[PDB]
Amino acid sequence: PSWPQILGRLTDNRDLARGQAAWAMDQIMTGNARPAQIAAFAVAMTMKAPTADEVGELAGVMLSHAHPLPADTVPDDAVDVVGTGGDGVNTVNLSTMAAIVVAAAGVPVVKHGNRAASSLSGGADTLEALGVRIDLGPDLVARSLAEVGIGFCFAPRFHPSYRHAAAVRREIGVPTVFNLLGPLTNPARPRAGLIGCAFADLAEVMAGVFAARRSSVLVVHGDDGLDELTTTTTSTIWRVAAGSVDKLTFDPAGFGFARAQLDQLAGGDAQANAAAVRAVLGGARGPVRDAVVLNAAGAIVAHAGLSSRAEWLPAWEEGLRRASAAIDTGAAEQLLARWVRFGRQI
Amino acid sequence: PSWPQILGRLTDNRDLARGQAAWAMDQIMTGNARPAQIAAFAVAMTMKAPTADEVGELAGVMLSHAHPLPADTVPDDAVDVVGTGGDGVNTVNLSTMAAIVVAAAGVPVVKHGNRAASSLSGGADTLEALGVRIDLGPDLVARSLAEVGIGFCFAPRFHPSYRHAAAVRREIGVPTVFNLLGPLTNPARPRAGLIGCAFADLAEVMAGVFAARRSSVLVVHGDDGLDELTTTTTSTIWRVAAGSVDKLTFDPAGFGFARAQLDQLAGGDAQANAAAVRAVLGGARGPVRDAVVLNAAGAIVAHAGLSSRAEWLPAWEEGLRRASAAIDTGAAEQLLARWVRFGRQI
Ligand SMILES: O=P(O)(O)OC[C@H]1O[C@H](OP(=O)(O)OP(=O)(O)O)[C@H](O)[C@@H]1O
Ligand SMILES: O=P(O)(O)OC[C@H]1O[C@H](OP(=O)(O)OP(=O)(O)O)[C@H](O)[C@@H]1O
Ligand SMILES: O=C(O)c1ccccc1Cc1ccccc1
Ligand SMILES: O=C(O)c1ccccc1Cc1ccccc1
Ligand SMILES: O=C(O)c1ccccc1Cc1ccccc1
Ligand SMILES: [Mg+2]
Ligand SMILES: [Mg+2]
Ligand SMILES: [Mg+2]
Ligand SMILES: [Mg+2]
Repeated sequence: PSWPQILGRLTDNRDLARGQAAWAMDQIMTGNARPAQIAAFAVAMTMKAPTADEVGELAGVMLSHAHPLPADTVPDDAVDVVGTGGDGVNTVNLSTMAAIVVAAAGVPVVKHGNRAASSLSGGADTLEALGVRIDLGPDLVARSLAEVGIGFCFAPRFHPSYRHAAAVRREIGVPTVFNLLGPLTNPARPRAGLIGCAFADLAEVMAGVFAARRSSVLVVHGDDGLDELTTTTTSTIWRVAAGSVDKLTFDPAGFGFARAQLDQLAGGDAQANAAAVRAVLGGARGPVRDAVVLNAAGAIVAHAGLSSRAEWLPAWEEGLRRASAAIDTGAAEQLLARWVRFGRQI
Repeated sequence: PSWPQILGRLTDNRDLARGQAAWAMDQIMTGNARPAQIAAFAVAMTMKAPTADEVGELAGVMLSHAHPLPADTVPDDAVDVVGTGGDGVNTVNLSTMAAIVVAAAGVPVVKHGNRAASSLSGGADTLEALGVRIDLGPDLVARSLAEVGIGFCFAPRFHPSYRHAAAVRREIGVPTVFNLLGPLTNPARPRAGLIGCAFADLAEVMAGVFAARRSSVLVVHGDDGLDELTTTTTSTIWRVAAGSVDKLTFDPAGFGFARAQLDQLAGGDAQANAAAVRAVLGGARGPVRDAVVLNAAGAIVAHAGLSSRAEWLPAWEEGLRRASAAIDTGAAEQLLARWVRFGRQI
C-alpha cells in the first residue's frame, strides 16, 4: 500500500480495495502522513463518493487508537445524541439539551462531543458554560455515567492522535469525509443513537456504518439543512435496525408540533446558549422546547429499537411522553444540577 | 475569495467563477497557501474535471511570476518540444533529442524542461550528462538561442515560487492538474510547440489553453501511453491552429515507419540515455532514430502552422525530410557540440 496507489485509485474514481482506507487512516493517526497527503486523501475520498465499507474502516481505525472506557462501565443500552455539525446555522445546542432530557428519562447517555468548528457555540462550549466538566478522562466519565446517568466524552481528550487530521480539517475549511467521523467514533461505543448529519448525500453512508455494527440508530437530516430533527419542516430519517437501513420522511406536524421558523431556533455565544438550556429545562414553553422534546423522543425511539418488539408509531408516542415528563417533573433540570455538582466534587 | 469558498465549489462539482483559479494559484505562488490547501486544491480541481479557462488561469499566474527572457530576444516563430512526463514508461528522452534535431533544421527552439519526477532520467538529467548547462538564467538562455539556435529553460531556475506547489506534487504522488502546467508555462512563451501529454483525459484541456493563446501546437498522446508521438501504434493529436482544436489520430505507417515494440524505446539512467542521444546524432539506424525523426517532424509541422497557408500532409513530408537531413548532414551532431561549447565558454 502507498499514497500514490490509494490516491490514484480515488482520483480514477474507483472504490478502494478492502483495507486501503484503514491503512491510510492508520498512517494519518500515527503521525506518518504529510498534511498534503491527509488533505489529498480526505478530498479524493469525498469526491469519489465514500462507501460505508470505507467510512467504516476510517472509524474502526480511530476507535482502535481511542482511549477506551474501563471494562464493564458502559451499559449495554447506552445511547448517544450527536451530529456532524456544519449545517452553517446558528442554532441553540439541540443535541446537548436533548441528551440531558433523555438521561433524565432514565436512558443511560454517553455523549460524544466537541467545541464548535464553524458555529458560535458547540455542545462542549455550552456544557462548559453551564459548569459541566467537559475535560474528564475515561475513569471519571464512567463514574459520571454511573452516578449521574450521563457521561460526556470530549473528542480531543479521547482521540489525541486525530490532531493532524484535525489541523488539516481546519486549514481546508471545506467539509469532507472526515466530518462524518465524530458521530461514528464515540469512544464508549454505545449501541444506540440519534445521529445528526448536515450532508444530505452522506447520511446514507453514515447509516450504513451503523448497520454494519448492528447499532440501533436514527440518522437524521432536517429538510431545512439542520443536522437534527427539525421543527421548521420535514426531516429525512435513515432508520438503522437489525443490520439494515430504510429511508423515511418524518413530519413533526403529524405529532402535533407547530411549524417553527429557523430564526426561532437561533443561537448566540456559549453564554446565550447556556441560558437557552436553563430556560428549556426550567419549563419555558415555545419553539426551543418543542425541538428539544422532538429530538429527545427520537433518541428514546433509537433506544427502544434495541428490542425486536419496537414498533414505530407507538415508540414515538411513548418517547414524546417520556421526554415531556422528564422536563415537566423537573427531573431534567435536577439532573443538570447534579451533573454540575458531580464535576465540582472532583 | 477564500479556500472554503473555492474548495467548496470544486467539491460540489462545479466549474470555478472567472478569476477563482487565478486567486488560488496566486496564493500558492506567493507562499500564502498551507501544504494542505495546495493539495486539496490540486486534487479537487482534477476530480471535478478542469476546464481550459481554469487551467489557463493557473498557467497565466505562473507566467506572471516567472523570470521572463529579455525584451526582443525570442524570435516570433520559436518552438518548444516538451511533455508532461508521467507516462510510467521507461523511454529514451524523445522530446530532448527531437528538440536538438529541430534546432539543427534551423527552427529556433526554446525548450522548457525539468529533471525526472518518476522515470530514470528526464530531459534535464540527460542534457546534464551530455555536458549541456541546464541552469542558465534569462540573459544567457537568450544568448544561447541567438548563438546556438537552442536555449533550455530549467523549470526550477525560472519558476522559483512554484517551490511549495512542487513539494506537494511530489508528496501526493498522484498526477493532478499541476502535472499539466510544465508544458503550459515555458517562460519564453514560444508560440508553437509539440506538446506531449501522458493523461489522455486531460490532453484536450491542454489544447484548449493553447488555443486561447493562439499558439500553433500539436498536443500528442501515443495510444500506447507515451507523452510523445509513438512509433509502436497510433497517436492521438489535438491539433491547435487559428485558435481552434481539431482531434486527429495519427499513424506513422502512413509515412513508411515500421512498427516498433515499446521495449525498443526503453531508456536507462542518464548515462545510458546520453549514449542513445550520441548514437542517434551519429547516424545509428533503428527504432530510436525513427521515433526522434517523427517527433522532430511533428515540432516542425507545429512551426509551419504559424502560417495560415500551411497544409497538413505537405508539412509532414517537409518536416520528415528536414529532420532526417539535419541528422544525416551532421548538423544535429555539430549543434549539440556547439551547445556544449557555448556553456563552457560563459
Ligand atoms: O460548529 P459546527 O461545525 O456547526 O458544530 C456544531 C456542533 O454539532 C456537533 O455537536 P452536537 O450535535 O453534540 O452539538 P449540539 O448540541 O450543538 O447539536 C459538533 O460537535 C458541534 O459542537
Ligand atoms: O519523470 P517523468 O514524470 O516520467 O518525466 C520525464 C521527462 O518528461 C518531461 O520532459 P521532456 O518531455 O522534456 O523529456 P524527454 O526528453 O524525456 O521526452 C519531464 O520534464 C521529464 O524530464
Ligand atoms: O473532526 C471530526 O469530525 C472528529 C473526528 C473524530 C473524532 C472527533 C471529531 C470531533 C467531533 C465529535 C463529535 C461530533 C462532531 C465532531
Ligand atoms: O522542486 C522545485 O523547487 C521546482 C520548482 C519549480 C519548477 C520545478 C521544480 C521541480 C519539480 C520536480 C518534479 C515535479 C515537479 C516540480
Ligand atoms: O510538472 C510540474 O509540476 C511543473 C509545473 C509548472 C512548471 C514546471 C513544472 C516542471 C515541468 C517542466 C516542464 C515539463 C514538465 C514538468
Ligand atoms: Mg447536534
Ligand atoms: Mg446542530
Ligand atoms: Mg517528452
Ligand atoms: Mg516522454
